[PDB]
Amino acid sequence: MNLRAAGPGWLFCPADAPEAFAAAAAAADVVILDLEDGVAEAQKPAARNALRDTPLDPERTVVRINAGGTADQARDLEALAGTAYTTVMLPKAESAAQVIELAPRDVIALVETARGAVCAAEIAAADPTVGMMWGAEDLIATLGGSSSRRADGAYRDVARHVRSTILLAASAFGRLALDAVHLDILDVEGLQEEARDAAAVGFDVTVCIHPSQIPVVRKAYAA
Amino acid sequence: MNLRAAGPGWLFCPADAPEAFAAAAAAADVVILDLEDGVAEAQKPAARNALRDTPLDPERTVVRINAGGTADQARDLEALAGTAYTTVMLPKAESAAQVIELAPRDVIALVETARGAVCAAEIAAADPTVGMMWGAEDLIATLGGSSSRRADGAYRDVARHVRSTILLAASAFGRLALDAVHLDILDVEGLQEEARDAAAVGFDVTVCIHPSQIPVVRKAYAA
Amino acid sequence: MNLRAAGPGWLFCPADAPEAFAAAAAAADVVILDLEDGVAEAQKPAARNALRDTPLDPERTVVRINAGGTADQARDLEALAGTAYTTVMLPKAESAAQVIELAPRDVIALVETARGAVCAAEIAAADPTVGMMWGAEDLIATLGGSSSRRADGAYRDVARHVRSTILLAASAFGRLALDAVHLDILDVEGLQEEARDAAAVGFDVTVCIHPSQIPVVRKAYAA
Repeated sequence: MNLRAAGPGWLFCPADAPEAFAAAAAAADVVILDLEDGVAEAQKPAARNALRDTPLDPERTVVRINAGGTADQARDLEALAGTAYTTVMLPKAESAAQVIELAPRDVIALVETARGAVCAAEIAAADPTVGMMWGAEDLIATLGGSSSRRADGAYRDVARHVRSTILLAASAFGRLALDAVHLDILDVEGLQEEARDAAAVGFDVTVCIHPSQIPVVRKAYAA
Repeated sequence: MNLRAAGPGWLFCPADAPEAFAAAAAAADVVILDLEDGVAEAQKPAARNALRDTPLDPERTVVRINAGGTADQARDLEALAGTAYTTVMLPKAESAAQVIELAPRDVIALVETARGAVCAAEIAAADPTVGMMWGAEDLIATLGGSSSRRADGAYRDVARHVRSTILLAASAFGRLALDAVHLDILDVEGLQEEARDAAAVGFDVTVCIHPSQIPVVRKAYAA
Repeated sequence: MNLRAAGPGWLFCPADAPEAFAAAAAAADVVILDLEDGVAEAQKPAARNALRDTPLDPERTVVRINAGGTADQARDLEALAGTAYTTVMLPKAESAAQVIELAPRDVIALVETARGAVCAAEIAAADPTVGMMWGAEDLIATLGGSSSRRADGAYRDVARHVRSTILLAASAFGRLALDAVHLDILDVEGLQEEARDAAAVGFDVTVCIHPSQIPVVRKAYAA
């Protein structure tokens, strides 16, 4: 894909909702059709069917598959066979090996565990990698914690640490850098603060979970 | 040891004070009998004797030995021979090699120097490692600095950086993560702030230097 | 050089201004004669001549050359041949290989890109390395960002992250650690805040761009 030529506003769309695919594509620069946590276990087969029969522009669409070694990932790659999509997003990305096993597809590695953070440079350097993202929710959950943000709403230090780690790793290897979702959709103030800062430090994209977040991201990245 | 099954409140007890061993054990989830900085040079031989003749439950006791390559460490491992203790804490932990040389004991690596921070993943990955701790005092001292905390009492950035480094390294390799001592014993407000945050981000333990700190730690880690 | 024996106040002096060399040397502990960004492209040949015909004490002078692989660097090393200088500062330092190729000179590696940050330990460990510095301006510029500082004037997180990275890498390998320039010359309050903190955490030097910054740095590092 010409990832950089596409704008900064990327939008998750659960793949079990094909009636929303066209609306997502019109709202966003890039849509991430989601086969992982956006879709309940029981509707994953239906999601994979929707992925096949309701296509989007593959120049502006990536598919978030399931994690390495899972039966779900294998089912996802089978469903992808029947599409035109070239680029996948790998959740819980933890090693170069997990990225390499996805060749010949392009891979956006989503680092959201300690092992992924520790191995970020190796992940970023892997040949299939075209982008790096981070996520604070599963980072804190897999660390054994309870909250990625403190009471005043700022990310805790370990999240801040991982954010910088992934920005540096991505940039060191010439990869797109994607900043984490702002989970509080109606908190447009916080999103604006994050996206302005992301743009300022060289993130290429801020990933969104609701179409209302796209204009705020696009404005933050204006220059 | 079943480290995780033991609670979050660990308590240093200088090994040259056997009259306090039973009181420490009753107050704490785990006692760290200390042969390093808790004990003056001249009383280290007496500490090693106390370690032998005044036993604690080895399921709930770890021994902090002296640093790699020191004559004191060699004397410590000799004294340990006559005990039932299985788990040691290695101060100034700086390489996998320093941990491996302690096999077949289990090792909690205490990272408190730049080299330890830089090599944290290697240390965490070493076969004997069961836990990682950090310390800001000796980190700043060995860096050549003067204060780990700024005037408003917050840790300086390099300390914050090392804290996250060790949390991630420990979690990446499935090790217990131990948060640093709160040196200002009577500052229970600061300890509560640190321990609540530690619990939130996935530390397993907050290490204490005074029995009064244990209830505050236990409450912070409640869930 | 006896780098540590020289004081904490280092001062950039563009090498195309030999009429200022003596004044810089009298004001500063160490002068960095600059052949890179301090000197416009068209005056670099003149700078290299000045470097030759207007000598400073080589015990108290380092030369900032141009980046690895550039034609300018090659011209710089040729000009250096005719001087007594032993120690160079390598901008945009990105690998051990870039440092090693400067042997047998001593090298202060200036990390100011993502790749340099990611490879900081390798850079620090390289045999010619005697010091590590960081720079936030080119870090943010090469990341693709727009501002190293947020609106309240604090460094953004990625800059803070790289600062700690370089401090740790330098200290882990026994190298001098140099803190970044305070670009707002008249902001002596901010410089004092930075230099006091730098001194506190174990930086050896704060690099300056104007002689007025030297007394503030010297006082901050007093103890």
